[PDB]
Amino acid sequence: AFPVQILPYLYLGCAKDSTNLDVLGKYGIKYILNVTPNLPNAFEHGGEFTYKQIPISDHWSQNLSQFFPEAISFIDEARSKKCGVLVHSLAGISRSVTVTVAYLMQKMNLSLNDAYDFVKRKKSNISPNFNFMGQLLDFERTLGLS
Repeated sequence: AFPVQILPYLYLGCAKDSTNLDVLGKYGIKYILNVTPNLPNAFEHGGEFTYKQIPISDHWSQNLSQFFPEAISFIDEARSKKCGVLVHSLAGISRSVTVTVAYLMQKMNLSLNDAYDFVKRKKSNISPNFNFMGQLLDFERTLGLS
């Protein structure tokens, strides 16, 4: 139905959220972070939207943390001008959740544990793939939060 608001201007969702012009418009979302290699940037052209695509599949072979700096900077670009950004994947449970947790760790200076708890409480169905959680553990070390 509706993407979850994780922080002001920061929304977490699935592919159906990404292709719902009514809901995007309702919540002031004009930035879309498409964390898939294969879903279209549906509304990128000729309109008011700004897209970034992180071409990672929801799969144990994938290195999503290499893209954290690019993803996090794109989210902050939106949020800093009070424009909604939707971080989405196909299901809204793994890739998008991973990027959202990474964002919270860096931007709010949260441990992985505190960031994960925060998101899990707002969206009980989150199911980030085991390799992405391993990569979040590594990213926590690079931030100096462990």
